[PDB]
Amino acid sequence: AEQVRDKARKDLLHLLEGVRGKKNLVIEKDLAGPLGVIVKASTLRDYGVDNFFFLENKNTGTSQRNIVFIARGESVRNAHAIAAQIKRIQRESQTSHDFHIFWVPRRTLFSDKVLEEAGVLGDANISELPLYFFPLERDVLSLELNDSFRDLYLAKDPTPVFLLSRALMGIQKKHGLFPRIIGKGENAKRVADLLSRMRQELLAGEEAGESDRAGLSPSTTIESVIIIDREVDFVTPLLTQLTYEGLIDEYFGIQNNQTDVKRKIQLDGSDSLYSQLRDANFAIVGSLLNTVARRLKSDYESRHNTKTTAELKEFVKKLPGYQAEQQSLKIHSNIAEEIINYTRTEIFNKLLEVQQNLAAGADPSSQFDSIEELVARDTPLPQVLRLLCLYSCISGGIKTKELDHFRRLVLQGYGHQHLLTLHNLERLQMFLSKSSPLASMITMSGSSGGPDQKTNYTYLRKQLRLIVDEVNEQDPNDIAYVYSGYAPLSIRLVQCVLQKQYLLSITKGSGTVIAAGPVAGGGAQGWKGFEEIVKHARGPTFDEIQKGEDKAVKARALLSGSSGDKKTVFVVFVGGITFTEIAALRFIAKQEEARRNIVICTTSIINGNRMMNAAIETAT
Amino acid sequence: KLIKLGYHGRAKKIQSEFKVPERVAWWIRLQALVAKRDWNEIEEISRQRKSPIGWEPFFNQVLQAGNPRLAATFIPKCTNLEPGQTITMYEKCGMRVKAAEEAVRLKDTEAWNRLLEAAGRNTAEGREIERLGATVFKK
Amino acid sequence: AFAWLSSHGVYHGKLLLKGPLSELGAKVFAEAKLLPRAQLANPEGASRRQLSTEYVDAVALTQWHIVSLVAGRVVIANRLTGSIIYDQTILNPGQKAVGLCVDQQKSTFWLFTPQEIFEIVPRDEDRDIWKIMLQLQQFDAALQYAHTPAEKDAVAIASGDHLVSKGQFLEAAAVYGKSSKPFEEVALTFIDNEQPDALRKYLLTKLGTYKKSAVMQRVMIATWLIEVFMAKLNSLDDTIITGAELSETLNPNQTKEQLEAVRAEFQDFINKHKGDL
Repeated sequence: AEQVRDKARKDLLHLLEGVRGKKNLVIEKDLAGPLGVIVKASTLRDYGVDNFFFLENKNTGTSQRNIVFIARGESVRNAHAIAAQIKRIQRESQTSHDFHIFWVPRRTLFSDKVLEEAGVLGDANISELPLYFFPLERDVLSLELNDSFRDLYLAKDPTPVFLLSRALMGIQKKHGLFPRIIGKGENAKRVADLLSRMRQELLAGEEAGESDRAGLSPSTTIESVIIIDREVDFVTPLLTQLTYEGLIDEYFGIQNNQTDVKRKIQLDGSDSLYSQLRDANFAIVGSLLNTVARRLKSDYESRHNTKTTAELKEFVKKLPGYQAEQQSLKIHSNIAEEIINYTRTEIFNKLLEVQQNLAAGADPSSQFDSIEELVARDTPLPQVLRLLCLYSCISGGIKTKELDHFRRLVLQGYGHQHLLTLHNLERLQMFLSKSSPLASMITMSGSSGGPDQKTNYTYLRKQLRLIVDEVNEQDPNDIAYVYSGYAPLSIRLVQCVLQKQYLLSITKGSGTVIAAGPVAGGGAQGWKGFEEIVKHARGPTFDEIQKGEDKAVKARALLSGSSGDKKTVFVVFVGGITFTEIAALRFIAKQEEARRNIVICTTSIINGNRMMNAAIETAT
Repeated sequence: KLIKLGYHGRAKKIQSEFKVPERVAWWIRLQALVAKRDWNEIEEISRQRKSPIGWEPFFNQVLQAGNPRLAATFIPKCTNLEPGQTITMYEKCGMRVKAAEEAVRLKDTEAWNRLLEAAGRNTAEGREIERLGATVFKK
Repeated sequence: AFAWLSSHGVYHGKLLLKGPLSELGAKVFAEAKLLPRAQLANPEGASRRQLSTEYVDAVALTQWHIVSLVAGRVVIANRLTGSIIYDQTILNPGQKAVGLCVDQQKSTFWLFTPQEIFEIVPRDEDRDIWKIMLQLQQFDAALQYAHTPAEKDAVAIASGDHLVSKGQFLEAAAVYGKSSKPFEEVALTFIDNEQPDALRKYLLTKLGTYKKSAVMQRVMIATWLIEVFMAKLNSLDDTIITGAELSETLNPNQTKEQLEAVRAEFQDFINKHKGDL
């Protein structure tokens, strides 16, 4: 994923260099984060940027001749804020006050029109700034469309779907086209169809009398793209993450790897402790930080004492690492305290028992007493709401006689703002009710693929190994360990596409399913051998290949990949990907690492507390 | 907040007004009363009404709250879920003699012996353990 | 500055009249105090302890030192502390002083007696004056004036422990850096106390002093300085972009000042020693 950092920097810094003299830079707060990922303020100051302003708080000044704006053009908010600052700057400025505006990869006519209507933008220098798929992590590419999840499913707003297919085109057009496109879900299909049409646009530009025709050859380095919609798995997002990174996100929240507590230290995979602890189970990490403290203290507080240069130099060259580890260790110890206060208080373990018991198919009413205690203890809003939703999603619809008991805890837990919470849950389809006309679990060949159908967990729990009691928290052999045995469907639906061996072992579930093992093991390509399961999930199925004479040549080269020539695989989550899913994808990516490089691609990274607080953040 | 501030009559109105489950109301009152360290009101829920709650999450609001003397009145009542917990929790509270008393009530001679081992060579505690031992392993 | 040296002690006070004034500088010696000839008598007998009639008559003085002889006893006081540094009897027991004086062009004291005249001469006027303060109060200056490395470290510790106890960790970093105290010992203190600024500073101070032959030390420790250096800046730079809420919280102008000051110190140094790094 880090290879795109140069591209993102290239375009951002190029446009800034085009501005002569000293300039003030105005950055959208909701874009500044993603920008901070690729460049530092010092990177921008090296290009002549002096002051740093924001649009939302109307922060302006007249200190520089050139004023430069960076913002998303998918909303009028920025066009208005920019025009507002321009009008104020021109009124107070005693200089030429040249203005420059940098927009999304394709600046919109709407944005430009709104700017022009201001009457003060007539001399403005407006240009495209094609930043997409920000390098949030070495294995993760994110468009950072943080509001994508909410808008994409509350209003069915396709904006992130359109941006994603374009952003994906923005990669494959340079690294070669995906020889195969597959995916599951309504929005997943849209992305797959958009990618096919965008390829036609690249040839059509010549026929349109515009840009030169692209060769559009298939990639020799990229094997495939897998696109999965958020609507496909509405159960996984409702479980609390048990990993260390999950502890941080579940209690505090991770954005831009920055996060609240000090903004002096960034926590990411480059950290020597985080790369080892981030995927650790909460029951284990409490012992890993002590393991780190013992090994760190031995080299940091001892061994080097009284040593002469000949031996001391071994610790001197490493000391900077020991100091960083000690600083990160204290931070990690503070996170450990946060979990300890929930495990010694029967809060974290209590919600886990509910998640494990529901996953196994236990009657959800039996877990109600455990949920009531969590509400009574004033645990965080998203931690109670997840349990007050998951129970219905697992069952596939429950009678109102029982739903009301859980619903009472939703209104009691959220207060008068619960009205927005319930409306968002229904619109986001994260709450099921038997009384609904949409309360229909997909049946075998039951004309599946409609927007009014839901994934049949109660069937797929037998078709796939979604229930795992074999998880090893310290040394796991399955993704299920992230949830201590949940074996999340959103990942199984990807694993069964990524490798035929995964398909063979994943579908080896109940005694009426394992008979298909020999068929599942033949799924060398596409969805073959997985049709029984694909047909029982929500939304349509997409499977198409790249056209052209050399398509077979590239396909053979890509299926001939080896450890000395690893091939890249794109896994795409539409509507945003949760941290539990990212950790699960890293686990499988490591197992397949010997042959292929699997990269996680998303419209956004969903915080565990972002989905259940939609009624809180939009209520502020 | 209503319980913590002593507005119990108002908390009851809220419980009935919004259909709050008894289990929820009990855990809320217990946590708020612990914050105020009101020993008598806590007993009204778990000792006098025998609320059907786990003792593990209960004592985490009492013993970890710095009130081992308050736990002492709920420990012997743990026989409703697990009689072995009437000894273990007394030991955790430092109540070695009371743990021996429970060993007597349940006729657990192994639990009694563990309390004697804890007393070690200190007769200041050993005398009480032996006094209670006379009623655990004698008949 | 003036001083009055008399029988039964000496008088000292403030003479900050500066320059111009109205009428008379009546504030001069306004707070002057008397030091009542402590340990001035020569205890060879009751008559020498009584010191009737005859004392000093005149007392020789040079900057920061008082030299007098009474009843055969010679005592020299350091005016910086008020203490007695020299305490010896007269070379000729049958003689007594008729007064003492100083040649200010020779900074030397003369002692007159009925039969003999004696000279009192410092072995190092500047160092003998400095030492009484360097090992007592002026612990930082001592790191430059001291001829002995052992003294330098002793004073840096006394200063450092005081400064970190009060909370001046930054100043402690400077005094430690100038001293020869081992690198890791101070780094550990500043880290546990969570003082990133003191942590970075003590090496930079050392590096200004270490010159060129010591540059190999800068190469081996180079990873450290650049990592600490970058860490501070990463914070200051990230703070600027993160978002409007953080920018309003943390004064953006103060951030800029820190960014330029820190970058400049590092970048200038690595350029000057670029051939060694």
